[PDB]
Amino acid sequence: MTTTRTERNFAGIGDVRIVYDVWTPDTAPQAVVVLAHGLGEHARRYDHVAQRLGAAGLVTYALDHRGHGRSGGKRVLVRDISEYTADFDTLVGIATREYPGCKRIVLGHSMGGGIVFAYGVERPDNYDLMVLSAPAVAAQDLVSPVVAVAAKLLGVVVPGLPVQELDFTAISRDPEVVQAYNTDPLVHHGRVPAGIGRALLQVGETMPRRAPALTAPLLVLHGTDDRLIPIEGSRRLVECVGSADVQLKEYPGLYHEVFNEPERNQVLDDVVAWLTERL
Ligand SMILES: COc1ccc(-n2nc(C(=O)N3CC[C@@H](O)C3)cc2-c2ccccc2Cl)cc1
Repeated sequence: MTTTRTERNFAGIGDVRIVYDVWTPDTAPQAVVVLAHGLGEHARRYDHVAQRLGAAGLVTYALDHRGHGRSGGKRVLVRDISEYTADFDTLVGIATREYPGCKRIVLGHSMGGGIVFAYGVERPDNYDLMVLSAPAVAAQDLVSPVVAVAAKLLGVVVPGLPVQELDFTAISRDPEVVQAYNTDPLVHHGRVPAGIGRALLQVGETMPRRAPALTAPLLVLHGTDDRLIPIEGSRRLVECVGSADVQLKEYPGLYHEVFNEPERNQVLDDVVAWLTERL
C-alpha cells in the first residue's frame, strides 16, 4: 500500500489557523479516522500510525491542535476543553462531508484521548468507533492538590502559567523516541501549563458521571509500566462507559506512548483487527 499525505488548514475557534494532514491510501476507503495527538506534540509524530491504518484501507485526518505543531495560537495555550473539542468537531465534519458513506473512527492519545472522550460524551451519535491510547481522563488523580487548585483558579486568566513538570523520559522506553521528542523544534519542551491542566481537570472531574453517555464501541490501549498516566485509570474508565462493546488492552511492560514503543507494530495490528471487524 501507498498512503499519501496532503496538508490542509481550517479556521478554528478564535480564528486560529488549524493545520491538518489527510492520509489517503491507494485502495477503496473503508472508513475515516479522525486523530487527536497529545500535550506538546503534533500530528507528524503519527506518520507511522496513519501509514498502518492506510494499509487497512483507512483514511486518516490528523490536526495539530491550537498552540501545537504547525497550527497557530500561543504555544500550549487553552482556556477551556471546548476549544479543543470544537476544532476536533470541525475536523470530524470535514471528514464526514468528504467521505459521506464511511464509518467514522475517533482516535486520541493522552491529552488527545481526553479530548476525544470529551467529544464523544457530547456527541455520542456523531461517530461509530472510538480508540483511546492512555487517555487523560482522570487528571485529578495525577497532580497534587496544590497543582489542581492553581490550574483551576488560574487556567482561564493565566492559561500559560507553568504548573507541572513532565518527565519526558517516561514517554517511551526506546531512547531514540525520547531523543526524537526532545530534539523536535515543534514539540513543547517546557512544563504543563495551567490552561491545559484546567481543561483536563474539566474532563476528569466528571468522567464517571459522563462516561455512561457513550454508546458506541470503545477500545482502550495502555502500557502497564506507564508512569505518566497510571493504567488503573483506564481500568476505571472501561467500568464507567455505557457501551457493552468495550475493551482495555493492557501491554505488559510498555511505557506511555504505546504507538511508539518497540512493540508498536503489535499494538497497531491489534487496533486494526479491532477496527476492521467492526466496520
Ligand atoms: C505527573 O506529570 C504528568 C503527568 C501526565 C502528563 N500528561 N501528558 C500528557 C500527554 O498528552 N502527553 C505526554 C507526552 C505525549 O505522549 C502526550 C497529558 C498530560 C496531562 C497531565 C495532567 C494535566 C493535563 C495533562 Cl494534558 C504530564 C505530566
